[PDB]
Amino acid sequence: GAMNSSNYAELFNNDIKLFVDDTNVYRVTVHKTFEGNVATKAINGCIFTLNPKTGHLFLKIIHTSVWAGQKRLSQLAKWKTAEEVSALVRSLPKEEQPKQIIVTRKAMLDPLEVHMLDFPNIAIRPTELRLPFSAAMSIDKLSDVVMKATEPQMVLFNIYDDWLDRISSYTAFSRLTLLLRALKTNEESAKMILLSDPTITIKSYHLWPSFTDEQWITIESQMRDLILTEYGRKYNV
Amino acid sequence: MNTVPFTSAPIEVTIGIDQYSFNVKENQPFHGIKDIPIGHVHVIHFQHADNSSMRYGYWFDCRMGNFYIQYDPKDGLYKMMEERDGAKFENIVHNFKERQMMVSYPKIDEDDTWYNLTEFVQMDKIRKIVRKDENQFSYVDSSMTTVQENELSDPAHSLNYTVINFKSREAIRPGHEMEDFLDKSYYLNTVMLQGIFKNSSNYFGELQFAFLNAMFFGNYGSSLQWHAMIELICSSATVPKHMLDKLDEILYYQIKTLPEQYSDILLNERVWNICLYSSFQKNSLHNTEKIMENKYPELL
Ligand SMILES: CCC(CC)NC(=O)Nc1cccnc1
Repeated sequence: GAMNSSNYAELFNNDIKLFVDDTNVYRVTVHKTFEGNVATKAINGCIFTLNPKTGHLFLKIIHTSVWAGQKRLSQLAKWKTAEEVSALVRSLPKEEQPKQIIVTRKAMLDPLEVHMLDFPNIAIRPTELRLPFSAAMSIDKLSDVVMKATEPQMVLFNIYDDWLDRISSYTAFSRLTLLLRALKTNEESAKMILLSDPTITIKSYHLWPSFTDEQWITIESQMRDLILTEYGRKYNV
Repeated sequence: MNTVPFTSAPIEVTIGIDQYSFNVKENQPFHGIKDIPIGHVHVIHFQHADNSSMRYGYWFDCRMGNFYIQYDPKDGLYKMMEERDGAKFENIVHNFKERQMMVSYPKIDEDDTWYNLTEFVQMDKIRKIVRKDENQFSYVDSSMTTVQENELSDPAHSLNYTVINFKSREAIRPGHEMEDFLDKSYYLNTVMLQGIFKNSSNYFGELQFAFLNAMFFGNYGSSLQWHAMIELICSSATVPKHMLDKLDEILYYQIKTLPEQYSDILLNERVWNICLYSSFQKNSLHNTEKIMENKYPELL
C-alpha cells in the first residue's frame, strides 16, 4: 500500500525500488497573445526517477516536440511518464529491475499500473509523504541539461554525489530532501547558502559542493533555519 | 400456461416467483404455482421464515421439462426436481388444480415487466454460467461467489460470469495503453462483443441475469458483474446505436423494479454517477437518467 512515516526505513532496505515524480514533465509559460487572450508555450521537462538507496537518478528529458499536435496535455503527461518509466524498466537487466515503484502523485497510479501490466510482480505504490522532488529543476546542472536538450534523451546522475562513501543512504536521503525542501521554499536564499563560500566548489562530476562533514552540519542547520523562517514570514509567527 | 407443483410446504417460507412473492405457513396446504407464462425464463425463490439468511432459488424454462418443488428435510431446503413421467405429472397437476390447491401466476395484461427484465436471458446461457449439467434448471443463492471473486472457493458452486477487468492485458492493447484505458471501445467491441459474446444479445442476457441474481438473492458478485457490464459500455466512445438504445430500456426497467429500500446496497454510486454524468454515453441514456434522477436523486 501507501508509503508513509511509519514505513520510512523500507526505502533503504535491499529491495530495489524507484521513486517516480512527474511534476516537471509538462512545463509551460503562460503569456498574452496579440489579441489579449492567454496562451501557453511549453518548455522542456523531465521525469525524475530516483533510486533512494543508491542515489542513481534516471533523468528522462521530455522535449517540447512530444506535445506537438496533442490534446489534453496534462493528462497525456501522466501517460507519457508511465510509458517512459516502463521503457526504462524493460531496458534494465532482470536483476536490476525494481520490485516496487513509488509514485509521488496518486494520479500516476493508474497510468503506471496499466503500462506495467507485463510486470505483475512490480508493486506500484503511492505515498503520503510530501516530497520535494519538484525542486529538482533548482539544481543548476539538472536544469541546464533539460533546457539545452534538442531531442528526447535520458541522462544518468548520482544525486548524492560521493556522500555514500561517508554516510548511510538514510542520512543521504534526509540531506537531499532537506536541500530540496529549502530550494522549493526559497530558491534564492537556499542557493545563496549553498554557494556563499567561493572556496568550496562543485566538482565537474558532481551536483552539490564539496563540503566537509563539519561544513555539511553547518549547511544543514542553515537550511533548517531558512525553512523555519519562511514558515514564519509566510504565516506571521 | 405452465405449472410448478409442490409436494407440500413443511416449513414456513416466503416464496418468490419472478417479481412476485408471498409468506407461506408451516404445513399450510400449498401445492404450487399455475398459469406460468410460456416463452420466458422464470425464477422460483425462497427465504425461510426462521433463517432469513440464504435466499436461494431455481432458474427454469417450462418448455424444457416438467419441474416440481419438494422440501428435503435432510438438506433443509425446497428442491427443484424434474418429473420424467409426463402422464404422472399431468395427472398430479390436474388434481391439484381441481382441488384449487395452487396460486396463480398473477400477470396483469398491461404489464411487460418480466419480459423487459428477461428479454435477452436464455436458459442455455444460464446453464453455462451456473454449471450443473445433470439438471435442466439452475440453482443460485446469496452466498455463491463468481469465478472472478475466486481469483481475488469451491469451483463447482461458482457463478462463471465473463471476467471483465479494466486493468488487464485483455483490456489493454500494447502500445495503446492510454487510448484503450480512457476509451474502452476496443475491449467492448472487438474483445467482448466479437470475441467472447459473439453478439450484443448474449452480452445483454448476461447483464440482465447478473442484475436479477443481485436483486433476488442479494448476490454481491452478481451486482459487481452487472455494474462492470454497464460501465464497459458507458466507458466506450464507440457503441452501436441500437445497443445504446436497448441498454437505456434495459436499465430503465431494472431501476424501475428495484426495491426502493435496497437502492443503498444494490447501486454503486461511483459507476452510476460516472455513467450518467461523465462518461462517453452521459447523454445517451435518457430514460434511465430520468428515472434515476426522480427515484434515487440522493445517490446522485
Ligand atoms: C522513444 C520512445 C520510446 C518508446 C516509449 N521510449 C523509450 O525507448 N524510452 C526509454 C528507453 C530506454 C531507457 N529509458 C527510456
